Amino acid sequence: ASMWERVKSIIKSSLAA
Amino acid sequence: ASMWERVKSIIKSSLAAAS
Amino acid sequence: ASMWERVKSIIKSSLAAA
Amino acid sequence: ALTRLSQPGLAFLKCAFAPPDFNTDPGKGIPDRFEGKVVSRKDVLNQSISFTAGQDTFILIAPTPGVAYWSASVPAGTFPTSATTFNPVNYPGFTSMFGTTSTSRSDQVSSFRYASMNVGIYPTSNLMQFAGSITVWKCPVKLSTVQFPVATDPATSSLVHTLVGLDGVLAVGPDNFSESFIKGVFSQSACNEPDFEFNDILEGIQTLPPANVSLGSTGQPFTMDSGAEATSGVVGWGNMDTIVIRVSAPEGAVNSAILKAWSCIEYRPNPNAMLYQFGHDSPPLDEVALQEYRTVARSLPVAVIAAQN
Amino acid sequence: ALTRLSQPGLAFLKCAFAPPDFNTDPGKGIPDRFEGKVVSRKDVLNQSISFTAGQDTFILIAPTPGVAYWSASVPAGTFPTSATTFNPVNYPGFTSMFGTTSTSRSDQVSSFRYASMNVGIYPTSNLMQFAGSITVWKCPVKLSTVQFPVATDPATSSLVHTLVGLDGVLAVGPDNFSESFIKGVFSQSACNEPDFEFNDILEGIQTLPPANVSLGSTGQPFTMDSGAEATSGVVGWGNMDTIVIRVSAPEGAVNSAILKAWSCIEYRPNPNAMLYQFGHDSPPLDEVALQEYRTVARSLPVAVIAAQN
Amino acid sequence: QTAPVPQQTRLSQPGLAFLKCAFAPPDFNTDPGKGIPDRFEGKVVSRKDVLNQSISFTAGQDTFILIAPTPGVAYWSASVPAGTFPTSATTFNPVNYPGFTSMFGTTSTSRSDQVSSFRYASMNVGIYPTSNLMQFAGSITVWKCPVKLSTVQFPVATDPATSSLVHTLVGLDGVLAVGPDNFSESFIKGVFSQSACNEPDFEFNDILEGIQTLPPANVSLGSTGQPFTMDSGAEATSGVVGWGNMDTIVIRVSAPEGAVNSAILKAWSCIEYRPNPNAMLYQFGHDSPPLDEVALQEYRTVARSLPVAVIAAQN
RNA sequence: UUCUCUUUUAUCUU
Ligand SMILES: [Ca+2]
Ligand SMILES: [Ca+2]
Ligand SMILES: [Ca+2]
Ligand SMILES: [Ca+2]
Ligand SMILES: [Cl-]
Repeated sequence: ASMWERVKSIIKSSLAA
Repeated sequence: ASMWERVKSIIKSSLAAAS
Repeated sequence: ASMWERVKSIIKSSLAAA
Repeated sequence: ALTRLSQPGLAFLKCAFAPPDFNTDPGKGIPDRFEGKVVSRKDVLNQSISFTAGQDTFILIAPTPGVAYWSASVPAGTFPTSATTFNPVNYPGFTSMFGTTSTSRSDQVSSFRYASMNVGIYPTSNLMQFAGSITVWKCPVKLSTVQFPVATDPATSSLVHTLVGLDGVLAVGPDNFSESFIKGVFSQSACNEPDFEFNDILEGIQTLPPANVSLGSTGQPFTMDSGAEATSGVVGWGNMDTIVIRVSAPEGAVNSAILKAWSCIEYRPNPNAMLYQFGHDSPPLDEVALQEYRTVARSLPVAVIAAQN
Repeated sequence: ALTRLSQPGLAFLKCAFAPPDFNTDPGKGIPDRFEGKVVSRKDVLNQSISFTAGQDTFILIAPTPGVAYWSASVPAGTFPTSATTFNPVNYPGFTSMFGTTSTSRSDQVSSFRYASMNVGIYPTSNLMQFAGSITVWKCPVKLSTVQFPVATDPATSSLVHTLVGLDGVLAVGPDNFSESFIKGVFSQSACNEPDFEFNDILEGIQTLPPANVSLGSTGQPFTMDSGAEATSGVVGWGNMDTIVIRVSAPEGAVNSAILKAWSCIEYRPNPNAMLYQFGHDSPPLDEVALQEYRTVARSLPVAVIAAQN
Repeated sequence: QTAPVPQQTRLSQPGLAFLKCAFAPPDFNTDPGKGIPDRFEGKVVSRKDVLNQSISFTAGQDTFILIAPTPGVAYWSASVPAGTFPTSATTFNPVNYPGFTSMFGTTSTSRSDQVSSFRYASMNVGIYPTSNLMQFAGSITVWKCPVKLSTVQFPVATDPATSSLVHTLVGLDGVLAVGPDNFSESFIKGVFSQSACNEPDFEFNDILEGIQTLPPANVSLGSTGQPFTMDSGAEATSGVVGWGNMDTIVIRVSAPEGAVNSAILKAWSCIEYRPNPNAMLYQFGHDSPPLDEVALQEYRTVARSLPVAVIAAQN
């Protein structure tokens, strides 16, 4: 339940395609 | 020469000209 | 001393960090 | 080759240069850095027009939202004078977006940015009656301001909107397309900026120069009158050059045609607008499309005939 | 990945999306083309606040420098009306930045540009007192102008600042966050432009509509009042969408909470200012960071529960 | 027991030219510049403005010169007692670049007759001392100011009561003190300095009509906030046609008592304008050069690398 | 967060 981590996720999710 | 065809020519001629 | 050479030195000094 | 463009990036380019070649929805947005919620407006006008003989009719397509073009006729062989006033014709549903009062333009949307701006003229007259020519060039018209003092009590300084570069309409630009009327014409305008900046919606503008302002206090060469605030008006000015068209109808010439207008615009919708319901994130960056756009534009002619379109 | 980003680029993305999560302001500038002299300032406001029962309190977070937010309360179940006026709540040291007179705003700095603009609400009420809801949406409010004639002697045409797209505050847009008050909330805003351009500091603005102007002639739905020029004022309008928040308090409910607001702003320091000695160069361009920003931004939800920020 | 709420490489020709016009124009036999290798590639006209001014400085005076992004005007000058800075009592008068009128008419409402908008590519300036070594005395000090052209909103008690809005310059207060980031050195050693785009990109600014003075006519300097005044003079000889996105260079020449400070001042400016089809300039038009990423970043990097200014022996 | 399946639009290519 963190904020920074939801940002670090949308960054490594779009950098995978 | 339609407008879309005059356009697709300049683009593909630009993609191949830059190569 | 020149000014164009001061710029050519900065262009090659940063284009060197690759 | 054209597979290096994102879906929207291609869509974008079609609305930009050839929207008559497609049935509908030519664009889904601008594949630039911006990806906030916007609305893709495909403005299209179909206006049947008859040109008065002996008159050199002048038409502007320039980036006033909702209003396709502005026209006015002047004695053959002459240009607009201080005595000339241009009157807007609007894309279907102007009021349905900008209200009916000069202070309710920002009700539906708050800002915008044009992507495309095309126009075509198709001759409808016969080959025995027609005569004349269609000349075309584009002017770098921007919307600025004029500062001058007024002797009121107390004495004060005013400041109002003034159009710079209108002076380019009083003469046929060196870079231009000119050909027989019957051959019609097609031409489009592009962003006159290194990028797609957003412009705000403008409230209260119905005439330029404004009401209570003397022309050429402005240093504008002629006047712009949108008319009744309840029918038309000036809601903004996009970063697009304006297309100038001169159709010179000689004496006894029967020149008529059908005019079409295209305009892809991204508006920023207000949540209180029903219009908002059709919002979608602007297309993400498509560096290729943005580079092609620039190249293609610089490549194309001022204009071309009807059939070539 | 996280390694392609330069220090400034990573830091930038942090001050922009998750500031509470740090013991210190990561922000060190905007990784864009511009590398001139600037001054990074992270404005943080902390404020114990208690809401009026039987009254819906509206809060705007909007890109006005020095001022955290603007509030106003209205009757429960209603929205702002022409009779409503929002009042500012400054960030610490407003005066030390923009003086105490409406004409000494640009004394320290000349222009600016926002990087981030966050906000959070942390309920402090016990489970036997809290009641109500928290609704949140964002409006594309831009600062434009309105032109209208005035019957003075001689007659003249005025022109003043107007807030466009303000009307969006009178309806909760389909895209929104809405949850029980007790669950609090967190939301951030981002650049509503394809690039980070600088905006000039505005002199003399204390009210909108300004003095001697009727709300009717501006189109704005309600009024903005910063109060005594000696304590607050409007120093400029950034390129960030405005965060709207409706907090509904039932009759007889005790809604207490803490309110926090972040703002990473980059200003152009004046050589004379005592600020200058703190400036540095804007961070160099970071393609990756600028792309992550756009993507992350459009990907994140309107707002989230106060529990996670 | 509370139910959740359901939510729903190398540089190009024009690119290298751009870097030369931008940082070193005295070092070339010709205007290297050919346009801005930025995204934009529309119709433009490249103009290389150059002014050569022979000048003597009032002794016991601190003469202040300003290289500002004002098309057609090289710089603005005014002198105050040595040891002091401009006051409300000061007014700067511009020195026009060659052919100001041939470009912007002779009416305060004729500025946009030739061109509609513009954007500065570079703005350089140099001072050369013609004074004999013994006679001269003093110093030259330079710093740059982020002067932007804004607006001011104030009410006016007329009948009926109204609210005014006029142009006002913000960032001028920075001239009333020597910026920490500065170049200071003996007058005789001369100086050379240049400015750069204070924006992440080269957007076009419009041409402004009717501006002759700032504060404008009928406006008290107290209303604007500006620290001093700007007077362009007769609308038929000069004026303010626009304000580019370039930081403004400030130069303070300190001439002590009995000091003979003579020199030459050159002003280099290359600007890209949008020509009006009707104008006689249109015939020299060419399209902005295509984007050149290399140049657009070398520019940014070089700019931040170069010192505030250097002595004239190294221009 | 994971694949199949039909979807069902939508362009690009002959
Ligand atoms: Ca004019
Ligand atoms: Ca309104
Ligand atoms: Ca821009
Ligand atoms: Ca001041
Ligand atoms: Cl507190």
